Amino acid sequence: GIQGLLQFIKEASEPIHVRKYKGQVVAVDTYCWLHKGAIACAEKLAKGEPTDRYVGFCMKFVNMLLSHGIKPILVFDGCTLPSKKEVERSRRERRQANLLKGKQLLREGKVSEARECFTRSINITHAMAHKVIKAARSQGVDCLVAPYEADAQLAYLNKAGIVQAIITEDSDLLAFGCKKVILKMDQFGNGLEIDQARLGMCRQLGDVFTEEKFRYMCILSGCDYLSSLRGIGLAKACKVLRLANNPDIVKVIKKIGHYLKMNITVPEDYINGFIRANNTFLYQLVFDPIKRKLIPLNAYEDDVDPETLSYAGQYVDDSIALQIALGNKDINTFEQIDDYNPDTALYF
DNA sequence: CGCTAGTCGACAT
DNA sequence: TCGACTAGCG
Ligand code: NA
Repeated sequence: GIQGLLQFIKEASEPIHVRKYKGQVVAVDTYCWLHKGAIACAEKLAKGEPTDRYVGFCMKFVNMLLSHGIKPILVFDGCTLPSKKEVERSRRERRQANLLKGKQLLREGKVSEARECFTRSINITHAMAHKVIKAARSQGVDCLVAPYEADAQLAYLNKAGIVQAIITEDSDLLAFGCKKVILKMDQFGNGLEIDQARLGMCRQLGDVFTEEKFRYMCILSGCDYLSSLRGIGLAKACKVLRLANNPDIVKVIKKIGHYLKMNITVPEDYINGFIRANNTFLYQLVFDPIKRKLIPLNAYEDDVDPETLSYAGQYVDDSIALQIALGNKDINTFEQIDDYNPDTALYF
C-alpha cells in the first residue's frame, strides 16, 4: 500500500483500547487476521496438508471483540481489481517459488531458513476465508465479502455510519477517506487509532489534511494503483500540494518540476495513470448492505463519466452481487457453494 | 534533510 | 502480506 504512511502521520495517532467502542459497531479487514493466523501453520498449507489453526486464530479475536461488547462486521476481499490483476499474479508466481524452493530448503536440512521460505509463500484462498465465515456465522457474527478490494468496502461501511471504526493493518484505508482506523491490535484489545479529523495534528503535513489533497498526496507518493515518479515520496508530494494554489490537479502535476524546483519530466501517460488511480480511490465499486445494491464508494460527481471507469470494477446484477457478498457464490467459478439466507432467522 | 530498494519479522514455542 | 528498519545516494 502507501509505503511509509504511518510513520509520516504518527502524530495523529493514539494508543487506545477497544472498550471505547463498547456497544458500537466495528468493521474488520479479516485478511490481516487470516494471514497472521496462517503464519502459524504455513507448513501444512504449503504441502496441502489439512489444517484450520487460522480459523481459531481469527475466532479468538472475534470472541475478544464480542467479550468487550462490540459488534464486529467481518469483511473479506473479493474479485481482484483489473488494475492489479497483473501485480497479484506477479506476486502469485513468487509464492510458488517460495514453495518449490522452500521444500527443497528442507532437503538441505535448513528448516530454520525454510521458515521464512514457507511463511513468504502463504496464499489466503477463498476456501479458508469461507471456513472463517462459517465459523463466524456460527457465533452470530455478520460477514460481508466485498465486490472487490476490502479497503473500499470498509471505507464505505465507515463513511455510511454503519460502523464507527475499522480494524486493519493497511494504512490505505486513510486514503479512502476513513474516519477512524484502528491499527496494530493484538488479541487482547491493545490498539493504535488514527482519526481523520486529527490529521491536522501533523505539522509536516501542512494544510494537506483535507481528504482530497491527502488522497492526491498518497497517490503521488506511490500506491498499488500507480507507481510514483522516481524521487517522489510522501514529503515532496506534500510539499508540492502545499506550494500549490491551484485546484486543478492536472496542471499542478504538469508543473511538479516548478513546485519542487527540479528538472522533473512527466510522461503523458502518467497523467492518465493518476486520473485512473484517483478515480479508483473515489469510485471503486462496493456493496451496500442496506439497499442491497452495487454502488461506487462515493457518489459519481458531475465531472466524471461512469462509462469509462471499468478499471474501478465492473457492475453485475444486484442479486448476484448479494450472493457474492454473502459468500454463497464463488469469486472465481461463480458457482453456489453455500445457501445462507439472512431473512429466515447487518441487512436491515 | 528525503527517497529508494532491500532485508526482516510476523506466529509462538 | 505489510509495516519496520536501514544502508546508500540525491
Ligand atoms: Na515513492
